[PDB]
Amino acid sequence: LYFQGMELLIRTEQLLLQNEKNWELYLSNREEEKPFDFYKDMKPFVDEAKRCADDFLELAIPWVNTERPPYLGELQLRQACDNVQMTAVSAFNGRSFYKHFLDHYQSTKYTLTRVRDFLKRKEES
Repeated sequence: LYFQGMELLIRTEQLLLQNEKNWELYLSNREEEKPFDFYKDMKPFVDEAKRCADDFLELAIPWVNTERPPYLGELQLRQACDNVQMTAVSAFNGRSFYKHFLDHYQSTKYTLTRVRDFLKRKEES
């Protein structure tokens, strides 16, 4: 369970980082829209985001249903992951609606930071 929890923490950090990448790409395009190629630019970016989300869920779902961390369940985690995929696609369009993007970015950040912080506490105890 030590290794399971450590691996989950690492995958949580990786997914948080992806979420940040989405937001920074979006903001950059919002400042100055860059052209992109579906195969050279978008697909690889979206694929890496999907890898991050799937890797996280592989461990996070069994964890959430066995450890029953406070105020957190499966749907919340799946939605946090859905957001990362949506924002990865929308990030290539700087005209994506700002509040919707922000709300998706922040929701994921909130949920995953809660997971990270919980696991770091469990680690350091």
